[PDB]
Amino acid sequence: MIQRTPKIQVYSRHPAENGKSNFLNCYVSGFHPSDIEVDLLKNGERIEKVEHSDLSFSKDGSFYLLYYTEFTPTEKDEYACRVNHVTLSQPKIVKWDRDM
Repeated sequence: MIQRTPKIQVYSRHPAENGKSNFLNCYVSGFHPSDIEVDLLKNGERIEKVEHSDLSFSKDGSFYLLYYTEFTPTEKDEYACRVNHVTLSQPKIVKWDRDM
């Protein structure tokens, strides 16, 4: 058996073909086993509508998840990515740096 805790990166992107749209991204990478729970949060609350959830694996069996959806941030609102995995004794909350 092997277990590997995920790396978590939270950031925003605009698609080059539709610059006016902004996306909140949580990239959860290099994890094993594949069982996982991933949520985007707005002001501490789970975002129910996340339109894109792209999973893949590498040659050694590690998993990669890109979880993202369109959003319109404002200064007042805080966003985060919350991950639960067997390697974590408590849920991991990674806050979105509004400059990222």
